[PDB]
Amino acid sequence: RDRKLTKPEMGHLEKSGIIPLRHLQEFRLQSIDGFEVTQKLDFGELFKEGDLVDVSGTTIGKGFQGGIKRHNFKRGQMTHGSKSHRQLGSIGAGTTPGRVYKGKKMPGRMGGTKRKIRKLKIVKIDDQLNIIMIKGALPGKPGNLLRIAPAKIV
Amino acid sequence: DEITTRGYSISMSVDKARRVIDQIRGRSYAETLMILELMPYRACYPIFKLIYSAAANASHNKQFNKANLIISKAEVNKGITLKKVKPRARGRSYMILRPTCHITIVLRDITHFDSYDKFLES
Amino acid sequence: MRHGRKVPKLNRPPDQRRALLRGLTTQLLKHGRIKTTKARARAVRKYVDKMITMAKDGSLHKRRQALGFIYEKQIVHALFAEVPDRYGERNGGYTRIIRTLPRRGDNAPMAYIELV
Amino acid sequence: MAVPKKRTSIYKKRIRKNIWKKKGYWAALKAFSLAKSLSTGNSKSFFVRKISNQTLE
RNA sequence: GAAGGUCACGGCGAGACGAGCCGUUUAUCAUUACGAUAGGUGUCAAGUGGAAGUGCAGUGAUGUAUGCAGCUGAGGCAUCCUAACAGACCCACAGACUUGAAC
RNA sequence: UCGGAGAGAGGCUCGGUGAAAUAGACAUGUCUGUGAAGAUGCGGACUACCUGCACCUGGACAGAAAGACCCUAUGAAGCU
RNA sequence: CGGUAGGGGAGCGUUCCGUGUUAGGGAGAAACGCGUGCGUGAGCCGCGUUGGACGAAGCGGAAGCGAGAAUGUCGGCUUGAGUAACGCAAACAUUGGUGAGAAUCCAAUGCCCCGAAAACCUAAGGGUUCCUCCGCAAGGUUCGUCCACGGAGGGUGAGU
RNA sequence: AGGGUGAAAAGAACCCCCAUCGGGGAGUGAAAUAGAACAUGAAACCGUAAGCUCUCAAGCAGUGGGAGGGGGACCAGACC
Repeated sequence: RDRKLTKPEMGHLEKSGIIPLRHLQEFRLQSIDGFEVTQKLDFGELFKEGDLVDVSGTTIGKGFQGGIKRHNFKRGQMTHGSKSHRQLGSIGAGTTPGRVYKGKKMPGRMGGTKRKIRKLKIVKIDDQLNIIMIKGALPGKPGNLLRIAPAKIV
Repeated sequence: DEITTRGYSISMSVDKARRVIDQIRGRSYAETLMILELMPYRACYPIFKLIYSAAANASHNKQFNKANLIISKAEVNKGITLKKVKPRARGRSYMILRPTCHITIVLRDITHFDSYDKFLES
Repeated sequence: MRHGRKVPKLNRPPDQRRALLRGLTTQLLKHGRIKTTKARARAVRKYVDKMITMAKDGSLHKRRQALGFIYEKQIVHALFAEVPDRYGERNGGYTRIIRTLPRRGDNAPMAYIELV
Repeated sequence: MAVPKKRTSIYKKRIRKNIWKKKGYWAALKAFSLAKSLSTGNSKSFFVRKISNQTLE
């Protein structure tokens, strides 16, 4: 809480300690507040174990990802085909008013974006030292933030 | 327009160039010679000897000190072009033109009037 | 960017990389300072220090494979008895880079590589 | 590929000339490096034993 | 002429160019503020693979012992020895009128 | 059939040199309807900060071509 | 007293000529502004600046008599543009020399390609482009102290 | 394709910057805001400086009404 950051630290002295990377807020669920100790653990002491927990990570990035990658379903040759296969398959009309039908599958770009996996049971859970084991999946590559919210199955 | 020195028939252009003088405008004789020597642009020459051309002479020819000098006017104009021909396809879609430049700047003293006044009782 | 990329492939085939590199290498341990792009500097950097650590171990095992890189039988013996022995106390940092004034008529990059 | 109909020329073209703003010395401060009296704008050789010099004392 | 931003530098499981993320040799101030982002190096793992040299058996080829040895790209830990320079600039000085609730 | 990855020449950025088809004029959004009757510029209404880069590329009956199709003009050029 | 094609009825201006070596001008045409006054209109009059020579009031006469479009003609100049391209994919770099500057010149150490070939010789053609000393704006779709570029000299001596 | 600086060129010594290309001064001339691209040198096109308008507003966008702003007025008189 020294290097880089500066203003977020001083703006945290308000009864609390050790600042993370990014402060995240929650909703109503009947819990403790800043009046007893002001410090949440990783036990939740209420969400109950055994149940499934959702994981919202950060998607990766393939740069200016094309359209054949955001759908993966376009035939095309290469050794003799003029479509070179990789081509988006040539979309669009030839003599029709309309309005290029916006929103249709196209190349575009890719980058960091929320994902969320939902469900997924758990095999092991530990507190204090902080550590959790999710049933595979786990959006994004190890190095994001994740919200690891309870479960909004409702 | 006190002293105006430069030249013409330069081998540069009118587009790529000029963008260098538009940064030295309203700048002192120093703030302009400390930036050109860092500009990775070819336009830096003969525009480099330019800022030095407008100066120095105005020091022994007229009554203008080395300081208080600032680029008043500056602009790049297109001179004479040559209609060249380059083959490509049956020779038809061609004209070719070499946008030459002959900028003409000028230096002059600076106005400003400062006169701080305070009271010191003892 | 390639997830976990290292060592630029330049704008020429692989076999074209292990050929030009052989130059900036010997020329570095034969003269001292060599001018080149910032990319090449970062590239040759490792290809040079990795050739110095070999001489530190001596023996012949680090001489047969080494010869596979450089061909000059004059600069080879050097490492096995010249400057590497000087770094016998220093773990790494065999090479040193530094940026300078842009090229002449060309944009960039530009830097001079020399042994510390 | 295709061909433009009416060429406005004026206006439009001019606006697309802002992105090419005067890039004054594209680099950091790298001001006076002490005992340099001037020195180039962009970073340059530091001060210490005669280094980078073709000849020595 | 601060907070902050920006630029540059060293890089990025983030990028066409910009943006965005981490860091800038006290690895920015106190209290340990948890502050090696990269290259190299050392160790380890993994992938090939049991090579060079030498000795021995055989006319030779070839093989055997040391050798499950050596080599070793982006993987992991560790290590900042090299480059991340001391600084600048940009951005300012509690900051409009009327009315209501307070004083 | 679901193709993916990698190595090159372009593409992208910067430095130097440096074209074209085309074009009455521009502050040239969508939609319904209307209109010598499938216009963004009419009318109503909805939507919409100003201005670039890269890419995909339907509209402007886009560009090049007073079409080789038909017909018209007691035209022309060959042939049978 | 709307007006197309058309018919009819009135005028301005431009070049030149007669009436003019009369008169206006170097105390000065032409080119641009302004007074936005004037006529139904195309325009006219006066004048400032710039500029450099003659031009020409009035009526009439004689005109090759004033067009923004005939995919017009000639010349110059915008836009797409500063997008593409910079022309087989036989990569390139470095230490020095010279120069204001050179990755591509020269010199040295190598890589790489070809190897009946992008070697040499010769005919046709081309025709002085060969060599040396200098210079470079233009010609070399980068620069260039480089060049088959330019400007000066030198050089093809067989009865077979 | 491509015309004429001026009467006579006195068509620019020297000095300063640059690579001893180019320019600016010093001078000559009634003039070079006439000098070898040179006379008078408009328009299309391409820029600088100054006043006003200009991000929540759209359609060959001018016109009629019309606030404010930068200047010029008259010893108000409400105008350019």
